[PDB]
Amino acid sequence: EPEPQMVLSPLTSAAIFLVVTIDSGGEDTVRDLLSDVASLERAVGFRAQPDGRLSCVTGIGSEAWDRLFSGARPAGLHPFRELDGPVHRAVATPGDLLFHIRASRLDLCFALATEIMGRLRGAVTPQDEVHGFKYFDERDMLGFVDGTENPTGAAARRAVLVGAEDPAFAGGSYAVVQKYLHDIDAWEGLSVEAQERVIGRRKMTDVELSDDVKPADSHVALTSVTGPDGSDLEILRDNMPFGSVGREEFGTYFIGYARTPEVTETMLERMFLGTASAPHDRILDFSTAVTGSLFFTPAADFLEDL
Amino acid sequence: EPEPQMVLSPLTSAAIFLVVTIDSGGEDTVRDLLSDVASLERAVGFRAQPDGRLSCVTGIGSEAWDRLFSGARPAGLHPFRELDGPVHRAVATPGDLLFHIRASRLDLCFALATEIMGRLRGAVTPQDEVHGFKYFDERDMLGFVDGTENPTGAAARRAVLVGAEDPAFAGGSYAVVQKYLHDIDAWEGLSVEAQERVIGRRKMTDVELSDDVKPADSHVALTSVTGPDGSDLEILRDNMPFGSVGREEFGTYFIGYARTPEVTETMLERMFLGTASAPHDRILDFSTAVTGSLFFTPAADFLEDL
Amino acid sequence: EPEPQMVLSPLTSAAIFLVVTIDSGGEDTVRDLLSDVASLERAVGFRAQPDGRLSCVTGIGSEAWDRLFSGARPAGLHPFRELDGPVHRAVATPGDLLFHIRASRLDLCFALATEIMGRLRGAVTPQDEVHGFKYFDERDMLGFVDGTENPTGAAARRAVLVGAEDPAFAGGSYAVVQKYLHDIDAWEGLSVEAQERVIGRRKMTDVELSDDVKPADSHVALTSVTGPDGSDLEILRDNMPFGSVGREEFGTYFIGYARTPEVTETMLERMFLGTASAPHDRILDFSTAVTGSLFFTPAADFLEDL
Amino acid sequence: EPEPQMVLSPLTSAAIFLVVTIDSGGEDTVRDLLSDVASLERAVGFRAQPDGRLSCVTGIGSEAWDRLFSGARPAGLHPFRELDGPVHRAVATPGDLLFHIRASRLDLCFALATEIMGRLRGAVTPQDEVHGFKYFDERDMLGFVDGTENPTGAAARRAVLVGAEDPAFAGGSYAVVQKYLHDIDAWEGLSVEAQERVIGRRKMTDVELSDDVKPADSHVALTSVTGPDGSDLEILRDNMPFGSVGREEFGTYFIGYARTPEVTETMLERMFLGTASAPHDRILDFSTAVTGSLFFTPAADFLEDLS
Amino acid sequence: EPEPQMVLSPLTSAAIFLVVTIDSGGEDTVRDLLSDVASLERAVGFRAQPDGRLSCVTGIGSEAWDRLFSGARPAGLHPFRELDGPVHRAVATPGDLLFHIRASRLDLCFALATEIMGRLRGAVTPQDEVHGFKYFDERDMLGFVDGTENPTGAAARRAVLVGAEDPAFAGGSYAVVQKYLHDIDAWEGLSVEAQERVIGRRKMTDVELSDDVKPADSHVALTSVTGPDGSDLEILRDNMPFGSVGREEFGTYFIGYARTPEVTETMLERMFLGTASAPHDRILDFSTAVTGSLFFTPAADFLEDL
Amino acid sequence: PEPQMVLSPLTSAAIFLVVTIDSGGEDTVRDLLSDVASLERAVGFRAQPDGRLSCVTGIGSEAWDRLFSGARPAGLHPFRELDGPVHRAVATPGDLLFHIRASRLDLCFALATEIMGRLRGAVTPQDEVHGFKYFDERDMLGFVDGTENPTGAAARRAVLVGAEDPAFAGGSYAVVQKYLHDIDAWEGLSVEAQERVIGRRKMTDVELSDDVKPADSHVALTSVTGPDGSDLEILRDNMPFGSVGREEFGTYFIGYARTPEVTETMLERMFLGTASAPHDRILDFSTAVTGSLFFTPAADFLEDL
Ligand code: HEM
Ligand code: HEM
Ligand code: HEM
Ligand code: HEM
Repeated sequence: EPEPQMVLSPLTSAAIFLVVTIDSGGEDTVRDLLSDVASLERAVGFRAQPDGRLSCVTGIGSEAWDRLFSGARPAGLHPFRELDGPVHRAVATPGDLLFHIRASRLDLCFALATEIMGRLRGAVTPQDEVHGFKYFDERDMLGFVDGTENPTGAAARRAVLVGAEDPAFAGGSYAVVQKYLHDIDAWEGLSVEAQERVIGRRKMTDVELSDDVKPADSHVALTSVTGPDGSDLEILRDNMPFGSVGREEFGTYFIGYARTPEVTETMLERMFLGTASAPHDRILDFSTAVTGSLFFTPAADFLEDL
Repeated sequence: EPEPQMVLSPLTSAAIFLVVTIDSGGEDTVRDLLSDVASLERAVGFRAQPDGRLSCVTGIGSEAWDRLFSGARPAGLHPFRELDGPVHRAVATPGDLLFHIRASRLDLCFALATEIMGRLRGAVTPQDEVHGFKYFDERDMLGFVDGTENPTGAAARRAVLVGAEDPAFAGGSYAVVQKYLHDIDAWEGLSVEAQERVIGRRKMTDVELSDDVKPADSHVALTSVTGPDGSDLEILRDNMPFGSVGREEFGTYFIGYARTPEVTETMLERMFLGTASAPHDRILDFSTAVTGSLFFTPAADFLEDL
Repeated sequence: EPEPQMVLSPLTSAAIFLVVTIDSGGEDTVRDLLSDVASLERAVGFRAQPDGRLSCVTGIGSEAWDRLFSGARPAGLHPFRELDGPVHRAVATPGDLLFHIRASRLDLCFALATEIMGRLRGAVTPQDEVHGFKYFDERDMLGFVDGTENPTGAAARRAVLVGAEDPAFAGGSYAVVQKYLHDIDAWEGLSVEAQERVIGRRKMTDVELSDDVKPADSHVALTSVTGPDGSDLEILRDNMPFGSVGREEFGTYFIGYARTPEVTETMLERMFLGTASAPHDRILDFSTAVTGSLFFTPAADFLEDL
Repeated sequence: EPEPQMVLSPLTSAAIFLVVTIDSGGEDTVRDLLSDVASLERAVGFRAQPDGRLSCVTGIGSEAWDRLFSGARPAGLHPFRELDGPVHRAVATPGDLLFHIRASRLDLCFALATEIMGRLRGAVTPQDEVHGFKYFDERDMLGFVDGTENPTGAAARRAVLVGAEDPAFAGGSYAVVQKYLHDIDAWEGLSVEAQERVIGRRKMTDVELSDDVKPADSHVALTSVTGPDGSDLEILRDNMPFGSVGREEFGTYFIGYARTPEVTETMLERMFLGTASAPHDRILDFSTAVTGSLFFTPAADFLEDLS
Repeated sequence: EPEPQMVLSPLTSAAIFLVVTIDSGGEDTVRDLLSDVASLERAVGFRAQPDGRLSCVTGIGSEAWDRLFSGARPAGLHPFRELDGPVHRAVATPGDLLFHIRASRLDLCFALATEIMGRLRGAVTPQDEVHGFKYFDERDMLGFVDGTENPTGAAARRAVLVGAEDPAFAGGSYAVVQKYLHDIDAWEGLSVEAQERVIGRRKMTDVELSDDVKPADSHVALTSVTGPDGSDLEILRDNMPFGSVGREEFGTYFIGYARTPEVTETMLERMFLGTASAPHDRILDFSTAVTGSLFFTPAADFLEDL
Repeated sequence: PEPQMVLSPLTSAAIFLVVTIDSGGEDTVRDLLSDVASLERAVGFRAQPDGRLSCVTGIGSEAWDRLFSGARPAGLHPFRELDGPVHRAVATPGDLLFHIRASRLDLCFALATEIMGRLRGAVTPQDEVHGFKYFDERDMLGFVDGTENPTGAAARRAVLVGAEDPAFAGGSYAVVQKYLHDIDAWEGLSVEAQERVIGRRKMTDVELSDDVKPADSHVALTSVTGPDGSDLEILRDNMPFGSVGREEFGTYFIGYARTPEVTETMLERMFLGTASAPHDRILDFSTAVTGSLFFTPAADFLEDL
């Protein structure tokens, strides 16, 4: 049984997202860190167990994988596909490595980030750094409960982890990241009932709208994908609010894990390109993607044996 | 009799520091907010009780006071005095309003900050915004325990709150803010023993160094001041670590409360200018001040009666 | 000097409200319990200290007072004044003794109520029993945050505690209770915005509506009362949700404490009978009062010295 | 691989038990809700994770099963059997649906119960609604620690979940419910030592009485049952205290889960009908059963795959 | 106003009792420590806040006082008075210094003890060291809730703190320590009903026996002292269970704080010598005192100003 | 089979109880062993939320022959005394081990009282240690202790006996050692020197890089690779203990392993050294005063007895 990384972690209150590119000649330094990352996570985390719940998930990009490793590639590993929709665009931005650091405390995240980046000084260039925070009762920046319909247990494992379809990379996963900025002024201009029609759920109670009320262009409608056998195709999401009040930045940092990127990409396509029934996802009228990257997060045992 | 602001608050793990200048013609919008700031604190904070622990302390600058309030000034209110030492400099930077927001969770701080800043939009320009976090066991970015010798109870009340010396402003207090950036590379180049001689306390156990071992240019020695009376002059500090791993910013946000700014100014002079036996505070060899402002934090009832 | 009961208690998540009438010839049994009530509280409470936060407030009705005691009475102690509005009616129902039992857990409330009723058995007839519970983020059954504008600290003390206006009963207070049942079906028929106009505050954020938007017949407008001297007249409220799903019973148990009943009664009159601007309180269109009683809660020392 | 309901729940300090009968012509509305119950649980409970620990276990009665479904029946599903002993009797009362709602706080229980009943209005009639609360030291209303000898971990899973003996309903369980009211006057009239002889355990320390001093008519003795092979027969119990002080109601709401009702029913028999060495369970001298119903609690996927 | 030591502390679950005598020529070392004890408390306690709840109360005996300090003595300071009763004896044992260390965790206590004894090494001889632990439900070694009738708030302050009757030592207190060893075998041979008659309270529910049911030789009866004033004479107690399973030692470490030792001494006389109504305290038939010492615990600033 | 609570969540308090069985006290002991699990529940259940009470019961090699008939655990033998050039690992008598853990010491004590109450007059106590962990998981030497313990499935394969000895599957081997520290000598060292002794940074608990990590550091000598090339792991639960009056500052070491071979190898490397290292530098500040090996059977084994 291959040990996965802490993809299927419990709910945490704080996150740091770290996206870097690998400078030329930096390959060796990166490789050294990769084999040490698990022990660094344990070194920082153990001090404050068991309420710390510190984890780090390391992701490697498509272009970077070719620079770092020879031999087999994960079947689904490719650069993020840019989506030029009629109205909305899903941009692809550079990213070689992803560090998805989560804890119940921000300091634990920052300490681990410090350690990781300290080792990576002069080998990487930082592309993006986001410090996320749980907002109230699991609500996002739009004021809706965010995470409700995430799969749990065996359903989560089946949706997230690579299996026998790519046996060399079993216990791995695929992560899609996008940084979204919200137009809060426009959003708070809508009535609650109008916002509900945008999301597809009720605001306070988080009850899903009935199928006869739920618009075809609501976020919930478009991100609902049925598979070839009638089964729901699921992803695991850990959206984190971030922001700066002075610069008027109110954002959602989207991260979605799946066993194949094709599930996540189908959702993206429906959202940005639209379908026959829906011009595009209404949430995009209040949200702008400013980054977009795809990573493969290998099994933990892959990282150690380098 | 006069009800003070929550200067003497319980220990909080998160904080937002918000410094703004008042734009020309923005005075009425500011005055309006100041009368509602307490009810915004309750509106955001109440639903998170009792462990939310949300509080906001509002401070007003010297120049800002004259623009806003026609009437008597607090006796100790003046612009931050710039200190130009032989080696180190304490800069004075713009700042009309200070919002010191604390809570057990960052989201509480962010929500209130949004509300305040939403009301002030178009009337203020942001000068500084810092998101602070408690780091492990009350440690600062230098890895030392921070806040040990803070006064408590009545001793704290007596050292912080304006009394009969300025009866029109009883229940008020004076806040000095400075944003410090650390040279962590140089700092981690010192042995622990050398670091302890810089601070004046043991690193791990936080036990004060013996009188005959403690250096004169150590932080503890230079920030220890006895008044003409013979008793210790004390301030209330709530230093918060902050920073960004990508941009390699590791900082301390200093805020000190005192019933008269004279106390805080004496400490600063001792630090930056030095004494007979000490050129300057050794902590300054590893810390650069980038901001510097002084604010009067009125009694709560002063703010409500506008 | 006179020690009050735990009227100004921290916020608790559980409550038991117990209203009984004294049976003929039951006066002696009642007096014995009253002298012992404080010690029963300690006996039950201490086991679960310090997070138990168990307290009991004992109130005595007007008619009950004249049966139990001789000599001087509290100045404002009268039976509940029935209000006959054109539309809405505030009923008065029998109640001699009030037991207001609060704790962070229901078991502590139940164990104390059991000890009290065990000692009173054969002397009292139960009129009303309500088991109350905190509902989410301090929300009531209407979905609004309840308790935001309660006075705190010294302001709460001045609003609640009898002082020099009635020196023989200093440290006492007056409690008004009303059991309200809500018409949830009608309530949920309104949009959120329409509900906000009924209450006078924003639903999710609990921000008070601007004065130029807040309707004259909103709950907040009608319960805001100023005295001749311009100061706000305040009560301490500790409403608790209750109900049963099978009976479609969704209620608010109202309890308001004030130094004089005149304050509570004024608010109650503006709600039920209306003003020049407003016919009645809109909240009553969705709330029916089914009980109504007034009690005096004496100083703790009055109860002991008996 | 079967996905069970949250029968094996962590320790929770609040519960709502809701027992309803299905009105004539209410089958379709009930069918729709059963399909949505897990999503209603998430809607209410997610916002209060992880400390909320909100779960709902849905049970279906024997008579109700035939009205709702057309396929196979669970092997051990039948109406609650009345036990008519010489002194004490275990009554059978009506119940088509059971909602066993648990959380760390009552508010989450009440919210979910509101959502469920909101959808079922005009299709069902409530028979029983009990709001349970944790009482101090995991004690019941008799003042004894309650739940000490519950199976845990793997032993619990084996005693509770249906397996290959009924493969189509694997992941399911059987729930027996009884509402007991206590005679607290008579009970507190006993000495502690005398109460300990009734239960079979020490009151304050909760240590089990030795085999030599433990009476044959004690609760622990009569509810201890060995199989033919000699292994202990176990049930999972999550009794909740409840009551009203003014009405003098001091109660234990009993709920027992087992992979087969035979186990639970054997215990009931020994309690009410007695043995050769014991007339009846001594606890019944201070406890009256006021309700009695049997339900099958299906695997969660059975409820989902109902459209 | 003088600052007292943390004699009135929110009760904790762990304690170390440390009693030492001062060796020849050890006065100087002791004086050095006493002036540092408060800062040692913060050094060990601060970074563990707010959960640690670490405090140290330092007591000084009658003989020790005259070796350490010149000038006035506390009015009530004298050696522990031996009580040679007809059946039971209250022994006196040597002790110059008392350290009463409390926290929520034993490790916090041990760390402070280590620091104190580290500084006192070679100047003192240890007489007693006790590691104390409360049961989860505030029960003592006898299985009874212990601490129920301790005074709280202002009543506690008035009973424990030295006031105007001895103005120079205001804010001080008197501590009496006794280590008791229990005969558990004998105690557990009693039925609960019999044990209740020994104590004077119900075992399970901690309800006090009624006045006419409570035996006169019960613990609660004999330790209930009414002064010529008419009001109750109270002490603050913090009994801590201790023991060794292997050595069959099951003990209660008694410590009682009062503004004058006469209060404690009167109760102690009643327990050991009895009254006209009762031969002795019934608890003593199951409890043997093996140590006895009296200490003055001065105000914090008294120690600081050395 | 059902294992004992060897794989426990982290607890801040512990009592270690080591006793020998007096002559003729075998039957009394057997009776306890069958009830010990139910005593654990009895004391623990009422505090079930946060109690985290558990008891691990171990039996020594000599005691096993006295108590049982027939099959012995393959790896069960008396603790090997190691007499090194400088440092000595002593063997001390021990028949039964009670490893009791909880979030609070009162719970440990309550259980310990029940067990010893029934064992009274049948056993002699050899050792009784009341353990407390520092709030930041630090040991008596001021270093974070437990960082590199295996978790999850890795911990199961390292600790629990499996198919290699099927009759005793679910069992484990515990080695206990009571260490007393020379604190004065320890606090004489600089932080940097202390780090060279341990093999990890003191504050941040980051392992020293392989270029700087000394060969005689604790982490170096206790890092063992088997023939497979895989790392040989044990589960440790070191507890600080002591007395400020007696100047006792100690670590009570306990190590669980699938086979005692792994623990004994680490122990050899520490006391006897390698080619690169004379001995473990931690021993220059730590003296072993007890040493005993026990087999901790599956819970079922004790029940059906
Ligand atoms: C613009 C930023 C976004 C926000 C604020 C957002 C917020 C939400 C909210 C409030 C829900 C409903 C509650 C829940 O189940 O979590 C939801 C559902 C969901 N979102 Fe998003 N979302 C965002 C972007 C995305 C993206 C980019 C994807 C994938 C490409 C995605 C996939 C989903 C899925 C699969 C669901 C569950 C739908 C279902 O009920 O089956 N979201 N999101
Ligand atoms: C460069 C950023 C600074 C850092 C990292 C820092 C850190 C510390 C530390 C570690 C201590 C010892 C522990 C404690 O008692 O809190 C301390 C003490 C103190 N600091 Fe600072 N400090 C800084 C700047 C300042 C400034 C600007 C002032 C006032 C002008 C100040 C005033 C004090 C005082 C009064 C004490 C207590 C000294 C005593 O009486 O023992 N510090 N600081
Ligand atoms: C009248 C209400 C009842 C009360 C107050 C009650 C209370 C208790 C108590 C205090 C215990 C001992 C502690 C424990 O292990 O939980 C216990 C044990 C038990 N009860 Fe009950 N009980 C009741 C009814 C029932 C019923 C109706 C059944 C089954 C049909 C049952 C089955 C059991 C079982 C199986 C045990 C464990 C016995 C053992 O193996 O040690 N109880 N009960
Ligand atoms: C042998 C060790 C002792 C034990 C186990 C013990 C235990 C108890 C218990 C269970 C109570 C009742 C609950 C409470 O209010 O705390 C109590 C009350 C009390 N004890 Fe003790 N006690 C001991 C020694 C002492 C001594 C030596 C004194 C006096 C010097 C003392 C003074 C008191 C007082 C004043 C009360 C409160 C009486 C009242 O209800 O007003 N105790 N003790």
